[PDB]
Amino acid sequence: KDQDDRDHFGKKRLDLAGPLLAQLFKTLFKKLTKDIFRYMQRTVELAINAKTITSGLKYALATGNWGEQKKAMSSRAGVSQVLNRYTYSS
Amino acid sequence: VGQQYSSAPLRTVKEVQFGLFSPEEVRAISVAKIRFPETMDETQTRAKIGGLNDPRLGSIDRNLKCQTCQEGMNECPGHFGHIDLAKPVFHVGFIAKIKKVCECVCMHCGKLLLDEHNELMRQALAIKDSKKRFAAIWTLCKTKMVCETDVPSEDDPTQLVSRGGCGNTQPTIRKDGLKLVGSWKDEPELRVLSTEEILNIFKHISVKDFTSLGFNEVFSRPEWMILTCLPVPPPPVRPSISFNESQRGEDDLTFKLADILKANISLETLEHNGAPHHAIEEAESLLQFHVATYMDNDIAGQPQALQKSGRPVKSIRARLKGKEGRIRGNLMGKRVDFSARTVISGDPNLELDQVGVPKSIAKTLTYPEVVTPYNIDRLTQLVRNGPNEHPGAKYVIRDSGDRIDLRYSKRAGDIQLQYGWKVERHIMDNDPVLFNRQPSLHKMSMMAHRVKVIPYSTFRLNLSVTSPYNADFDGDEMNLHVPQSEETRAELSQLCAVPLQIVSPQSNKPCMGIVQDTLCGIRKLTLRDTFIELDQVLNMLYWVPDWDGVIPTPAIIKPKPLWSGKQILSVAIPNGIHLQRFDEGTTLLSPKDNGMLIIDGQIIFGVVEKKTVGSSNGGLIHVVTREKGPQVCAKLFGNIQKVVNFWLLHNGFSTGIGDTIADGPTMREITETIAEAKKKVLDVTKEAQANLLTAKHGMTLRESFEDNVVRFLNEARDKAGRLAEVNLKDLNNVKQMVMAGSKGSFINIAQMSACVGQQSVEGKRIAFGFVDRTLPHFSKDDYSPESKGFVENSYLRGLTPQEFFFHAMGGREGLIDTAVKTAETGYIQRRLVKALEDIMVHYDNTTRNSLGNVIQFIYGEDGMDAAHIEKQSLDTIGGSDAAFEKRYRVDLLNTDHTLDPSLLESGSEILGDLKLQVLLDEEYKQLVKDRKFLREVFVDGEANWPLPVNIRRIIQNAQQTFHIDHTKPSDLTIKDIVLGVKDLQENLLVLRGKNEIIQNAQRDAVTLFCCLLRSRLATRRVLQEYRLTKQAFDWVLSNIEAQFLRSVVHPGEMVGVLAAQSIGEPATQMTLNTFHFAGVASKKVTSGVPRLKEILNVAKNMKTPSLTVYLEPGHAADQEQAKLIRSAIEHTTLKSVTIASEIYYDPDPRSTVIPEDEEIIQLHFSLQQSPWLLRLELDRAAMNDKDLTMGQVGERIKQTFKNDLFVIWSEDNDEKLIIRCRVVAEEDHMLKKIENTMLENITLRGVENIERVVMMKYDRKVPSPTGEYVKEPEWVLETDGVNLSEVMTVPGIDPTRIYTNSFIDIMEVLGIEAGRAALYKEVYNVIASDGSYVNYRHMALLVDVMTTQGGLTSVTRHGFNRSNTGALMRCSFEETVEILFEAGASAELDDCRGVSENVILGQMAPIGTGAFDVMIDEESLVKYM
Amino acid sequence: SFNQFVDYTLQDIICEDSTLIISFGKIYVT
Amino acid sequence: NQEDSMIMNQSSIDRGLFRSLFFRSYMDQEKKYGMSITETFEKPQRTNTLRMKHGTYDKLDDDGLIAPGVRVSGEDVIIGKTTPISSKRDASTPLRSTENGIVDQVLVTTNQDGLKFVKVRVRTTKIPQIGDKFASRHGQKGTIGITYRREDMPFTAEGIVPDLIINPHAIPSRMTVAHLIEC
Amino acid sequence: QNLYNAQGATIERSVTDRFTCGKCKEKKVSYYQLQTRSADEPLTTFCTCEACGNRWKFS
Amino acid sequence: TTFTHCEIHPSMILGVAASIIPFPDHNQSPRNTYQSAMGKQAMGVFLTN
Amino acid sequence: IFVYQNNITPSAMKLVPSIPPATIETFNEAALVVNITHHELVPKHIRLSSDEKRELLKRYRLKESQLPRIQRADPVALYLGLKRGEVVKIIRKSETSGRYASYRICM
Amino acid sequence: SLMSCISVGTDPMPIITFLSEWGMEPLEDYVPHQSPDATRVFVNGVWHGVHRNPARLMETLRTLRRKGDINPEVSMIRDIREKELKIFTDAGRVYRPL
Ligand SMILES: [Mg+2]
Ligand SMILES: [Zn+2]
Ligand SMILES: [Zn+2]
Ligand SMILES: [Zn+2]
Repeated sequence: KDQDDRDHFGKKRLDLAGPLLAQLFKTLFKKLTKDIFRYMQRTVELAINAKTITSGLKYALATGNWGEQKKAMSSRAGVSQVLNRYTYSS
Repeated sequence: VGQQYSSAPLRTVKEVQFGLFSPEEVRAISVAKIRFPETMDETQTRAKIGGLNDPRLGSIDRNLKCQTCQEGMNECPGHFGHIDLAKPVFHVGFIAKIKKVCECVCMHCGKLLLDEHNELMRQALAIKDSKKRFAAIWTLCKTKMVCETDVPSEDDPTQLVSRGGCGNTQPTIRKDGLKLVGSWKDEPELRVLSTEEILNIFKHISVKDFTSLGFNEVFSRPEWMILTCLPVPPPPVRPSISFNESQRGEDDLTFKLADILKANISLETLEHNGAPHHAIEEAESLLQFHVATYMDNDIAGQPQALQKSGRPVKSIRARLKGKEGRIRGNLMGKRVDFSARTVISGDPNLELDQVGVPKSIAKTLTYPEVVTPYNIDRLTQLVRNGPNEHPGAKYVIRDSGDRIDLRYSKRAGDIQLQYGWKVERHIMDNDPVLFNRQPSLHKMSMMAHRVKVIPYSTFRLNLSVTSPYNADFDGDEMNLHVPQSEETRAELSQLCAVPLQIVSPQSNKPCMGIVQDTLCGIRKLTLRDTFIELDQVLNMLYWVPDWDGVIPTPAIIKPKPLWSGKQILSVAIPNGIHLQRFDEGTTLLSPKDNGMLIIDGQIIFGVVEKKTVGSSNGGLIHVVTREKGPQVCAKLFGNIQKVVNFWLLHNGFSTGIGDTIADGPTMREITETIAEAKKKVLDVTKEAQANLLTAKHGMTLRESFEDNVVRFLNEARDKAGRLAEVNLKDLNNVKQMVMAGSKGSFINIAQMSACVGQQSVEGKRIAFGFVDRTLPHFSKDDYSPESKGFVENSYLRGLTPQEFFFHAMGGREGLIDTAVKTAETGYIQRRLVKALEDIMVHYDNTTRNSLGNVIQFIYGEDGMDAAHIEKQSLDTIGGSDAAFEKRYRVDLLNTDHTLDPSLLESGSEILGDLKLQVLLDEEYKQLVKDRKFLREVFVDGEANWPLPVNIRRIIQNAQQTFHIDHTKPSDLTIKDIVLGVKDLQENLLVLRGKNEIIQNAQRDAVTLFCCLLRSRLATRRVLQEYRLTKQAFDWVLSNIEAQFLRSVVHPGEMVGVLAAQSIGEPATQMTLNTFHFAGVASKKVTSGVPRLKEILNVAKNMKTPSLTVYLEPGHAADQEQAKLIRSAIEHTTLKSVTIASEIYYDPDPRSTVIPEDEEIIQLHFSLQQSPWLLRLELDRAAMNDKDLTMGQVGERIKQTFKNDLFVIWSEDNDEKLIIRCRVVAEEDHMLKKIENTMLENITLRGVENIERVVMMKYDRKVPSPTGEYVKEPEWVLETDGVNLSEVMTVPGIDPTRIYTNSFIDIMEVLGIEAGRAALYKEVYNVIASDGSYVNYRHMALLVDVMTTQGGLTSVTRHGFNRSNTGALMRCSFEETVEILFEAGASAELDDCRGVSENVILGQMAPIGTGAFDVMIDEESLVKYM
Repeated sequence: SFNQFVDYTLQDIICEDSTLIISFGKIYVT
Repeated sequence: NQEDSMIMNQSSIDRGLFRSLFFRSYMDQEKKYGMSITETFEKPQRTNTLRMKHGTYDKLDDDGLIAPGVRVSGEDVIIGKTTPISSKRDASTPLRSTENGIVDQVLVTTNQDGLKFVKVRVRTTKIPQIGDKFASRHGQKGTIGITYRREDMPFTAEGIVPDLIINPHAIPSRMTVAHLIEC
Repeated sequence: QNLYNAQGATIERSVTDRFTCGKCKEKKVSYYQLQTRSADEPLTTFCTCEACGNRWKFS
Repeated sequence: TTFTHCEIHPSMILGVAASIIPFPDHNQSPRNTYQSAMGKQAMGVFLTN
Repeated sequence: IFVYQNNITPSAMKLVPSIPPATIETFNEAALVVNITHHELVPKHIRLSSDEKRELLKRYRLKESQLPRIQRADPVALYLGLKRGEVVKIIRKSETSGRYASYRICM
Repeated sequence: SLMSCISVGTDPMPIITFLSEWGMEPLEDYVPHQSPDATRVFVNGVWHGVHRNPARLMETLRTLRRKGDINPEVSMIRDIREKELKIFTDAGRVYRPL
């Protein structure tokens, strides 16, 4: 058997809209869950900064820098562009 | 510049003395105590604290104040402030050396570790070159790890002498982060090396010890690599940015300093308070960190020292780092004022040298003119005209150095100009400008032009100057820079002017032609079948601006007087023009109207087109330019263009589908011509499915299959078209554009009207991405053409789904090796250039670089300027010893070998003279001595070469310029000819010197020429061939002496750069990663750009390391003699000849449990050991290919291990060859080590490394016994691995003609000089596979540059950019900051002689215009009144 | 792709390492 | 028409051929500062600061914007805005130094944080001029090199005349037969 | 068979009767086109005098 | 005689861009590759609002 | 001139530079098997008397270092046994001009 | 292209639980040589066992799809000459229509 043709389309996946967001929603939804903790772990005895998700998603679709904020370019530069309104076709 | 006069004297920079800041000076220079880290707010009060930035330094707020220095903001370079560090630090960049130095000296007493005593040392202490005398001394001390107290002197190794004391062991050292750690030994002792200590030691290093190590007692002691006082750069270095008021935005640098300052304080405060001993060194590192991360921020010690927000930070270094930064981004290339740029277009009405500028720009760009009596009138006029009417101005300036904004200034209309004032005026018609298109890699990418203000917003240029810029009008933006001085505009006028550029030095030929319409039309206008009547004939005549106003007498008169196209076009061709051509069927009556004759500027016969009027060598242009003057030439395009263009405008020209449809039958005739080519394939299809296909040298049956199919279909296309091409009448536009050559090739005809063709990917026609097939619309394993990618339809019928799709894959290819080629191309291009900058022909006619080092003692080894050269032929070389005599041989003593009196005047009164047959012979024995000389040089036999002075023409002129008649006899004394042609050479001086050495080099740089000369000015030639007369002759001699003298090179010409450009230009156009061989694997060789990369790089592991070896003299056509040596070279190993290895259990060494083996054994016993057998069957077929005999084989194996392993073996006659053997406490295990040791470390016949080798029948050309040059083929072997050193010392080869494409070796073996030879040879080829000529001299220079030095100096950061060349120059390439550091480190000193050196100091660099000084001879200034 | 992400996918993500040491039920998209 | 560049009949250029519209659109907001300090949309003038623009404010109304009909040009202002700093610093927005035209539509809206939000749209008309780029649908890009009129343009007995003239030399080597065939 | 296995593949190529050399002035030359320039100019076409050995470009 | 499936119409192997080119099956493959990079630089009616 | 066969003891070789003026050289056999200097590419070099050199310089305004160099260990440098300083006059064949002088100092 | 599209991502089990009830012999109890013509079945890159005579197992799935019982997106391939059954659900598979 010859080697495996790395460039056979049937083995190439095209991560579209959903999938992409999906990724984001996860990693994000977790930072929320690990912050919901910080409320209970201090309750010596309404704690949901929903902004986290909301802002995150913007940032991403905003720029295109998926993987997130902080001190890291971490993301794939170039996703999410500005639609072309040059012509209908285009 | 900078406004405001200053008593100060004005000088230039001559040297650049790089050094290092001694803390003492840092303070000295400093003006700011710089204590506080804050910026301003005197508790919010806006100003600046006597703390950071301005505790006197420069300022802001538009306030003079700068320590009274005033001058404020602009006109005041900040001043340096200092900032005392609490505890010494490392210098980020110098950590490297600070370490190594320690390794070179033991602490405590701090002294060298190897005196004059140790011998290996001395040999170092002598190398003058602080750069290596160091990395040497170090290589010798990184090892000594004990400060020896006593060592044996120069006498007895029994008596010990003492030097410096204390042997305290020296610690080995390793770099951890920004600190140095060393260990002492018995179970190490790891302690950190406190900077405070290192410093000390260094401080204690001796004077002679400094020096010995790469240092300097005055400008750079090592003790100064450790920072003690930090110089604080002033504002202009780290400028802020204000958003009016209350809004300040400071610079990164200002911040670090802050942090450095903060950090510093928090440290000091810890040594004057509760000092928790080792809790301090926890913040001492912080200092070190900042004080380090400030200069550099791109280290290996990860922490990027980010600045809140994730912003990296801008390390000082980060600023200089090449491209987009200080050195390469602001100095080597600046943005500039007085520049413009827009879309361009074509104007068939401008002159070549002109450039139509649109008004808009003219009114915006200003040339500062000086008010002078010559102009005052005209000048003031503009001033008045304002800056809105065109011919106007927009600023006036008085001696008081002050601007007058003519667009405002109440006194606008007023103003009385003044002698000595200036008037920045609008650019007006005819101002000299620097036009240009990017990218620029050609002298001809920036040529001066005559301005010509015009309407509409697009720069206008002449078509024929399109290629030099290589631009199209598809929206191509071009630039434009406007000169500023009078001398400046003169450098553009007298040097960079379009017409001055018509002949290209990197191809010794015209670089500007005649295109499209003009060209495509000048032909339609030429034809014999083209007649023009009165009315029009006139308008044309008129159109030509120099028309002597003489209606030329009509070619025809009879009933209706007409004129021929050729006739009037001729009006465009000046007088004194002469041009002979002869294409194919040409015969001074050329029926097909081929070739072309032009006399005294009149087309006598022949159709004009590309060949005649293009950028061809001996074309119309080439002539005119060399015959009349650059001027006359440019002016020529015009005329032609105008005349032609006009006629075309009225004859009209088109193109359409009708030009792509061919004669009905020629379509079918093609169809079947395709089908027939399908069976001729099908046949070879089954004939290969039935295993009846000769493998062929072509290797691999399959590989050999394709090469037949392809070759069959292509053969069909090309030819399928050859049908349409001939069926397309002489009235088919497409064909016409092709004939005239304006546009199109016959291919384009095929692919449109006949048939596209077979597509391809890496060579191998469309592959099988679809498991054993092409498209899912195909049946598995279909090798037919319609599936491997063959487009049968013509672009006219249109491809099919499949065709279309493959076709795609096929095209889309280029569009890729262009995306990658482009990536590396650029880099090459630059390096070359950055390597030969400083190389220019000096005044002695030498060719040196910024140092003084020669690199040619004569540019191109001939002192000729590329511009003046062409392919003339050396008649002397080619031809049989028979004809040569029948041509140059003159015997005055012989009825049949003397000049027939019907030629010479004094012909009959010669036949016999014995005093002349002394000369007449001296000549012959010379043309002869010549013939030999040449054949010893141009072995190939090649007679055509690039040589100054075209003598073929110089005579053609001499011909019809005196209207010489081939009837009456000459009048030349045979003494006249010979004795003159002899004096001629006496004057073709290239060098001049008053001494021998030089006057000898002269005769050399002249040689190759004269031979052509004498070849031409042969007494038998001069008279019987071209009837010259004393006059004509004496003329011909005159011009030659000049045309030659003019052909020389001008002591200035920056050839280095020229050379460079000329290789990279074509380098850029080279195809990438092609391999036309693929489809025949194993015959694969590296060619193209990746190769050229390989070169310039001076790479060891080349992809293809071949080496061609030729046989010994006689032994040539000896077919068999071939393999006889093949197998005498091609490395052969047992492993290659074996078919298996088996371990058996045979305990009876007197019988083998194996049947087939019996007979053997029996034989080795008629005429202790181990029971473990190892049997090796071998391949018969493999024992002949590379001759061999059982005996030999084993015989070797035996003398391989010797007496300690019993071996045996069948006989060359057994149907099964074999080799049995046993050993002699674990026998199996050891009998496997000997299983390998038997396959890979065992050689039989051959040389190592050299795998495969093969035979080839090359066509060599060689001296026939009769004299002629003939093809005497020879067999040769081409390696495929390389070890010259030894394949050379093999019998049968001619170790004189051996050659390895790996010049790297051919240099180690044969010796540098030959190396070069290879080098140059390799390079020439790379470039020559594209069919890209490049005048020797260039590559020559490049090559010479690489070599010289010693061996092979690469064209890369790792090479030429390390040389004895000054800083800044190297500073300007890949290693910038790094370089500088280790510059001020070793106290470098810069000549400031290298272009870059000056461009960086904005001074005039010694270059052509600057290769000399000018002066006023007051004494000659007097006699001039 | 979006539809899918919203309708299904969206829900699946929320339900995994959700529950803590508090749980998360269905999800609404206004 | 030589080397990738055509001759476009001016006459038809006038009859409307290839005329294009072009809308651009600036935008600004009244930035806010928690400690109550707001920018504003007024038509200021001197009064302490001096920090304004060279442009002619005189085209503004009183709300700090321009109104449709207006005809802007050089660096004229288009939006008036002031920031109170401790008091007249401009934050107005000029029409891009190189453009010019007619305002076309403006609009003030609120931005979540209750800020004033404006979007000015200046429209211009561009006519096929010489330097301008054109192309068919077979990578046959070219520019104009000059405009002629029915008089100068070549004509067909039928009477008709060309809107455009391309050079035949843009055919062979490029072998685009579909262009040729579309015709 | 071993002789055979010793000879170096022969690049076999066609010769067109409408293509000409600059030295050996003969109509026996081979060619192969590649896409050297961008998609706006197309087809470079390199020639090779299959008899005398010169090579060159057409654009 | 094994045809498992059939193609609706070949044209569908193209993308937006090309789909507009008339007779793309009559030009050097590269020409269509450029034209599908310019119809993007052209003008028209990108919507009607 | 000493001609070893397989090799010399590193203990041995370190005795050559111990008896000046006299000088010693060392060549392997497999080395001298073929005279490289006969090779198509290698062109004839030539030694120059300490005068023909003090001249070459003078007549070219050359500073010792500005001269093209040859490796002490350069095949031909050995074949003519040069010393740190001696200069060789490489005279080759040129397609520009039949002959072409050139030089090379010895580093 | 125009017609092309993309997988969205279906669910396995309704095909897994479907298979082992029509032939597939779970991998837990597999015995090599006992079954040489073993056309081991694959789904979304997993080996859920093998299955004897597959000729039918195939045209059963195909018509199971062509009715809408198995999402028309999902792809299943029979590599006869290698005795393998490739079934995919994966989200990201470009696919046309025929
Ligand atoms: Mg271009
Ligand atoms: Zn100052
Ligand atoms: Zn010591
Ligand atoms: Zn030829």
